[PDB]
Amino acid sequence: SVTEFLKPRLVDIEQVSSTHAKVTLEPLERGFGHTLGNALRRILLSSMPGCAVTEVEIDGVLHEYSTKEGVQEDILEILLNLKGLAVRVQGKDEVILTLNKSGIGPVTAADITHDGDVEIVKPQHVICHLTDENASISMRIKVQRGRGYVPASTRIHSEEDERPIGRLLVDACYSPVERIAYNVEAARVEQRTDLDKLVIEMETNGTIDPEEAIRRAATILAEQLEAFVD
Amino acid sequence: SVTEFLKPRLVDIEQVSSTHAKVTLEPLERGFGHTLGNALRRILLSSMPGCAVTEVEIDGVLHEYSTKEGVQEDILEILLNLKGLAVRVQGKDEVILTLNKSGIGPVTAADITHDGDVEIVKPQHVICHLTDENASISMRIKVQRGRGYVPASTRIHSEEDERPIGRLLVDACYSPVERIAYNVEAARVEQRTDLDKLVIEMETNGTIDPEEAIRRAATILAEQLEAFVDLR
Amino acid sequence: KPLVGTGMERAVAVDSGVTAVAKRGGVVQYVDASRIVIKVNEDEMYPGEAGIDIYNLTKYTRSNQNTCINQMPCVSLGEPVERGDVLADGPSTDLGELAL
Amino acid sequence: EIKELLKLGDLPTSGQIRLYDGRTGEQFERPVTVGYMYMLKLNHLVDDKM
Amino acid sequence: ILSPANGEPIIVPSQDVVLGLYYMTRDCVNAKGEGMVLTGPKEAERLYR
Repeated sequence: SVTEFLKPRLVDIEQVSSTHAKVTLEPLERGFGHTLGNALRRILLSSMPGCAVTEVEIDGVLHEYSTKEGVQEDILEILLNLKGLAVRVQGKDEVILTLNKSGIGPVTAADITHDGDVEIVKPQHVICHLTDENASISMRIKVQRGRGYVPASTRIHSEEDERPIGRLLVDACYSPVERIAYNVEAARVEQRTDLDKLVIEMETNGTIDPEEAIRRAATILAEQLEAFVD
Repeated sequence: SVTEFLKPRLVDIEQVSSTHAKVTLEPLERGFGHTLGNALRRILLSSMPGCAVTEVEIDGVLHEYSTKEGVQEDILEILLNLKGLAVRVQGKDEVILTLNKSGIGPVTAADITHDGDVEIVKPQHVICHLTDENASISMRIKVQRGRGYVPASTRIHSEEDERPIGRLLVDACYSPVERIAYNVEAARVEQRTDLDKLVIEMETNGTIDPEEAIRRAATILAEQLEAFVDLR
Repeated sequence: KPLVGTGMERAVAVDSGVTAVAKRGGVVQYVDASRIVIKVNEDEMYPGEAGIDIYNLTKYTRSNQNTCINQMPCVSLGEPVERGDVLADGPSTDLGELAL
Repeated sequence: EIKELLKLGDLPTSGQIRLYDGRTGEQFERPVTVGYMYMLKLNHLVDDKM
Repeated sequence: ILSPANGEPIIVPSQDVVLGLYYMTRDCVNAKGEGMVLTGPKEAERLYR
């Protein structure tokens, strides 16, 4: 008829690591693979909700370009390390966590104050390298639940909320999606290779499984147009 | 509220003409419209049910590369003109129309003795011209419903049965939509000041309802996406 | 027809024999794909002559390169014509202009 | 003269417009040169040579 | 991969790959997103997409 279409039944999933997915779906209708891949990539990149760090408050440091004698790493290195940190808050949308370290300084994510609501996927993820023995670091990070990627440049405007000093703004990176890509190849079924085969490469920060992220993105996209399908 | 997403819906249908049309979807969150827009543009233009002419039969015509007495142009020109004909038939996927004409003048699409189900979208569409008083044209037009574009080469390769001599085969272009243009702009809903609305301009042949077209495209997209939703 | 041309298409089409041209001006009495019958003007009729010019168009004849040569009528019934006007365009010709 | 003729219609004088990728739907980084050109089909068919 | 005539490689991009890679590694001054700090190439790719 004119409604049977075609569906990808040779679904294959390969897991290089716990945060590495290589999915292959074939056979697909001619050109449909491109639409599906682009829509999924856009939804994952700019529409996947997630909890991530927003801003920091360093004790004894006022500006981003300042220097700290205790830690061999500069302030922007600490900001990058905090941005790379992933958290899985579920009790509340926004929460403050406090870090306090002293002595030897191989400070990783495991030294953060562990609250019941917040969970840290990678406690062994390094944060800073305090070399001086008599050096103490005190940090207060803010983690909020948002969507997509929110750069600090956009949040620079409307400084009234950031009027108190010492509040260094870092990139949000709410979405737990990184290095998402699609490839389209040809597939042969009953002598017609115009059929497309879609290969999806996905990496995640570790908060959720990549297959779970794909499922959530597909569910969100399908539920977005539920009014039209009715 | 960040977890939940607002529900877009069709808000108005603006038909500029019988073919040109405008569809407005509202509201949308951030780039979602893009994520929908191109997707819809990649579904409406690619796969869409539509009615097209497949085979023609003329009593006085032996082959496509011949000519008829009393007609101005070649039979191949007649087939090419019939290829662009736009029709709308519901209830079945096979119709055999008949066209009988005589006398001096053009032969418009209104001369086709259509049944109740078959409706001619372009009655004044020209097919041929008769320039001889003692010249009559009788033609049988076979029309079906399908998707995409398939040539007569595939049909003759299938070879269901031998074709009677004088049955001309024409290329079928089942796609009823020829132009899609989506544009996402700012939408004024409540006090969010960030929602967007999508406007889709559709230039079709007039045989497809734009609202039904959008509904069909959304249904196809959801059916395709359910496979990703289930996964394994 | 070429959207951007040099104006020499008409000369090439007319000089080439693939395009039928009217030997004498008149009124197209009968237009058809197979043949064209033209009634010439009273000032161009020779004495003791019927006054009808018949042009038989060559339709679907193989060329030296195994291509198709077809002539399609351009004028309509009742359209006045003059000497040098084109009646039917030959292969790769549109409205008396070369179209490659 | 070409620029004036373009200005007569509702087209940019530079002759370059903004295109969107069909597969993606993204505004191209730089304007591209589009127009209408006369193309010819040479007498070298692939089926004959195969 | 190596030409026996002189030993120089013959497996090289010629026309379009060269232009694409030249467009890749070209730096503007007031381009969008200038001055940002990225944690890795993956963040750069995600920002560009």
